[PDB]
Amino acid sequence: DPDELARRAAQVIADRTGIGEHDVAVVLGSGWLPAVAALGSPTTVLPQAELPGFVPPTAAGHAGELLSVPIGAHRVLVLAGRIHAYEGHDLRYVVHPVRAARAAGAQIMVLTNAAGGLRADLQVGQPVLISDHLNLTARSPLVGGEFVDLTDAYSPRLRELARQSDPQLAEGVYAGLPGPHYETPAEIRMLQTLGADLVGMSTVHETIAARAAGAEVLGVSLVTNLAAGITGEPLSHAEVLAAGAASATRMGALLADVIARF
Amino acid sequence: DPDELARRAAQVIADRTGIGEHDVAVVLGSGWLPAVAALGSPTTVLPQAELPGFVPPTAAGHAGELLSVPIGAHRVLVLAGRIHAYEGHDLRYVVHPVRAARAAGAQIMVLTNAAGGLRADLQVGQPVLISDHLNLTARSPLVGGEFVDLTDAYSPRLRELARQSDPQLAEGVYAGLPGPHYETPAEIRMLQTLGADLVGMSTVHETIAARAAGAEVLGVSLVTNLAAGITGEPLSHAEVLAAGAASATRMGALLADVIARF
Amino acid sequence: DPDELARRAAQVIADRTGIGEHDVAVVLGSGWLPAVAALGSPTTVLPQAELPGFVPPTAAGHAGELLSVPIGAHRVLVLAGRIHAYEGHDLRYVVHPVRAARAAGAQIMVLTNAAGGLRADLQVGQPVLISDHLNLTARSPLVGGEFVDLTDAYSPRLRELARQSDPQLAEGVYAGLPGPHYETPAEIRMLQTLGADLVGMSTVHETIAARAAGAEVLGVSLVTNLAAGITGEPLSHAEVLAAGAASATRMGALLADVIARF
Ligand SMILES: COc1ccc(/C=C/P(=O)(O)O)c(Sc2c[nH]c3c(=O)[nH]cnc23)c1
Ligand SMILES: COc1ccc(/C=C/P(=O)(O)O)c(Sc2c[nH]c3c(=O)[nH]cnc23)c1
Ligand SMILES: COc1ccc(/C=C/P(=O)(O)O)c(Sc2c[nH]c3c(=O)[nH]cnc23)c1
Ligand SMILES: [Cl-]
Ligand SMILES: [Cl-]
Ligand SMILES: [Cl-]
Ligand SMILES: [Cl-]
Ligand SMILES: [Cl-]
Ligand SMILES: [Cl-]
Ligand SMILES: [Cl-]
Ligand SMILES: [Cl-]
Ligand SMILES: [Cl-]
Ligand code: NA
Ligand code: NA
Ligand code: NA
Repeated sequence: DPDELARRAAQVIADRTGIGEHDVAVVLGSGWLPAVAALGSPTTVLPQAELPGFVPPTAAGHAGELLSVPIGAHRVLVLAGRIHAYEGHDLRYVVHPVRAARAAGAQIMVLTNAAGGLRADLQVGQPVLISDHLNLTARSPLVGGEFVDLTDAYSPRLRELARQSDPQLAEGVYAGLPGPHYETPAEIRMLQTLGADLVGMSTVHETIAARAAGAEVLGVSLVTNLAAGITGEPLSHAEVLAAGAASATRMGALLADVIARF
Repeated sequence: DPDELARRAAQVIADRTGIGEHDVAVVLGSGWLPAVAALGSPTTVLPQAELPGFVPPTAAGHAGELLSVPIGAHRVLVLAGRIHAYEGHDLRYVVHPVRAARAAGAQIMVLTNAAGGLRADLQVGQPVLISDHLNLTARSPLVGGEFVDLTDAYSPRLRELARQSDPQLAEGVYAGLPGPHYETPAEIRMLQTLGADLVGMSTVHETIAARAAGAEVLGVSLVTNLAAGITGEPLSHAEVLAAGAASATRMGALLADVIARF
Repeated sequence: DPDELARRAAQVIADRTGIGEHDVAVVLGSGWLPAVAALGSPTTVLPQAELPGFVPPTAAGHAGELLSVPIGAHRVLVLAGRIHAYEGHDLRYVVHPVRAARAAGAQIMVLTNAAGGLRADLQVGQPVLISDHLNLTARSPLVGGEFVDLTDAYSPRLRELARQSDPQLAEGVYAGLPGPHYETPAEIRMLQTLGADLVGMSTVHETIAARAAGAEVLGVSLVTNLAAGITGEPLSHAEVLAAGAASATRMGALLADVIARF
């Protein structure tokens, strides 16, 4: 049962961190892992593979960490690494971290991602708040009769707090695709038609599960490249990592500054 | 084999109803179940869970009924409850009722659904004939080399009969999504671009399977809400049920009136 | 492991053909199988079902052949028949032939398909070069962290060579859908919005796997019908086969002429 696995994981988290409730959770994936060093100093570091329900039996050798980090007056669970849908496992693994974090007390989920920029104004290394999303995966993490409204899924209140940290922050619509291939130029022209400003390979199911669980969500993209066809140059995964490493200090300091306002 | 399970189910239906052929079938899901009481008086009521192939081993406790109802001069199989794709089981469960109904003699399938209204003209409680659909599930119920043309999938002849019952009936294009989450406002703007007038979580596979089996299809949506982003208010599943209960008499009397014209 | 199965298949191919490296591969599916007789004279003909990894245990009775054909100065592996995604098996079966062909030495993949024409200029029996694609399947054949850029997926260099064979060849964007049902007219209007010129049921995963493996790709569609809603007439699978048989000589001679330029 997903709820039961989430409660079991939250109990292990409380026991191993010695902290009974974490009120905020942050998910870092590719593009954002370097930012951990500027975000804060963990008081507990746990391998995801040691926690119930996090890592598929299939491969345990590539999973990241769960961190307990004090940020302002909060106790923050930081997921340092995602198991992406493109690994080919059930979505329960994608959204179990959100569900476990909620069961541990998290009222707010900060979901970070890397993205390709579709919109005219965007630059490599630019953070962009997610105002809404397009789920283009043809999937949902909700199974059976679990209904959730996604109006204001990306909390307006939390985007306002982020704009206090940086009043020039852009905001835009994120298209979540399966991956792991990059899009063709024709696909990017299609996404422009569909109203996407950003394109990536994560996040949409985490947002849905978070809202279904009653948590508020803040989404932040790092633009790692302009999308296929815009510059004419080929894309490469090296760009994602390079942008993450280059932006690390700024991005960690931004997240810490915003979370302290919660 | 799906054909074999459909023939076995049709034989149980004939045996238990005492009726050798049902010439019409109706599928009622959320939004439409209250209409049964105005549609007619069943002569046989069977739990779906007692019929071969209807209900996944996984959960038998939420499935509805199969009714045998005389409507005009017809003998009508009424599926009172669907197993939706969002329950997470193979599509064979979604379309097995259509295939079983065909094997029982059904020449016409009336597929009802609840929908969110995308178009400017629509109101809560309004019935809308389905003129065409957009299958946005990335799935098909047809497996292997079973080809079907979907031109005039929603029989023009049957829509004309429905307009005899009510000459002011609107018609529009239904977008079938996986569900079970509601759409974001950005998703609804996308669906408007794609040409959808109605959005829901059923029907498209039933229509495909019906056409592949050689049955004519009439589709009828009940608008239960305007789609996300139109009013600015959040959506809720309570709206679907409330609209169904409020419209019950009108909707049952409409279906009976149209089916009598077949 | 897909790589291991591809290497095992390539070793069987080398052993049974007596040819240590095939430098070009061609995939023929519905619409194109008749063209084999004009393409060349195979030196070895193997059932796909005898080769590691080609055919699912589920059904071995419908799979085609693998041919070794000398075309110009090349040694060409010709896949005479595809196992389509709509058969319902893992994508590894879809893309295993490309991966096996690469492991056998193939530097260039020629991927043929049948398609419905969405664009104003197109005629039944017309070959059209694929300039780009839209993958509308919500799937990828790449599993885990295998990243590939799809800029110039359909090699500009190879399309130029094809235009030497026939300077009037049209080019357009191919939309790959799951199938096996045809599209509704509303779906076709949607695909026009999304920028598709051609619509079919194959190819996109083969292209992705080919690019990930480091092969160049040439894509060629045969227009077998105008898409749903354009003429108003219903579509039928008979049209695909009839167009394939009628175009056989021209299409085989075209492929041979282009491959000799590689
Ligand atoms: C190319 O390989 C990857 C692998 C993983 C991710 C997401 C990781 P996350 O931080 O969400 O956990 C991305 S995201 C990404 C940046 N630019 C593009 C692009 O142009 N198209 C589509 N997607 C992306 C790209
Ligand atoms: C919100 O929960 C549900 C659950 C089930 C159904 C379908 C049942 P059926 O009668 O087809 O068997 C719907 S349908 C529906 C009404 N308004 C919307 C909307 O705005 N978006 C998308 N879909 C719907 C909604
Ligand atoms: C109708 O049945 C089939 C079965 C198989 C294929 C593809 C075989 P391939 O050569 O790629 O291996 C097609 S392709 C096709 C032609 N016209 C249409 C159309 O109008 N819509 C969508 N698709 C097609 C159609
Ligand atoms: Cl990650
Ligand atoms: Cl990273
Ligand atoms: Cl760039
Ligand atoms: Cl129902
Ligand atoms: Cl109801
Ligand atoms: Cl409303
Ligand atoms: Cl084939
Ligand atoms: Cl053929
Ligand atoms: Cl035609
Ligand atoms: Na995740
Ligand atoms: Na059903
Ligand atoms: Na294939």
